[PDB]
Amino acid sequence: SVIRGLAAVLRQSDSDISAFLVTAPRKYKVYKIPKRTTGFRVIAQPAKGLKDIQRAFVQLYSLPVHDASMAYMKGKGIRDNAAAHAGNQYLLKADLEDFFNSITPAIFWRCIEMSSAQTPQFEPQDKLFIEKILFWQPIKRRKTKLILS
DNA sequence: GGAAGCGAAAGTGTCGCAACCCGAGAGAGGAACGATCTCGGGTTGCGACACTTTCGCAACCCTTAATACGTTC
Repeated sequence: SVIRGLAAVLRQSDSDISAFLVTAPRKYKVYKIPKRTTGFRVIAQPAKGLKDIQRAFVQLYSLPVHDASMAYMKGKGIRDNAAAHAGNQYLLKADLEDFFNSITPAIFWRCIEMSSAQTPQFEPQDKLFIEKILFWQPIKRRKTKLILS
């Protein structure tokens, strides 16, 4: 079903989408970006074909997002984030470790199952394709380690 | 995650030393042998340290990226 939706959006055949997705988790280019002081960050960008599929997926399936989430939100950003705290005198900042690379298929599906707001329901057959759309395989030899990039 | 080379941390084995034991031997006193002291070889326990093993730092960026200027993750 996910395949049919994507094929319709991308004006491609179900077969060519399915075929592409087989090794989609390996279709990433890895490069380095300089940090502002010393050193580098390592970035993995999906190939163009995969990016198109990923964008289509996000368009087709609306997932809930809390109002306190300020990043990657349409019509919001760093100004709104800062403004929320500008009237208060005391401040605390905390950070999550390896945030993106900590999110695995297991976490994702758990969140879908747990979700208090309404989530899209996926057929079990589609779950494998969704994992291939959304998660990167950093280690060629280890097919079992899939993480967000 | 983890190349290749490297050294920290921790456990095990080796080995040289010191203390001790033992029998051999030259021979003090004056005839009756063998008092006392030292040589030389061996055994044992100890502990400092050499050897051995394991872990873990982080190269590389996978065929697969885009390029108007900034900011944030």
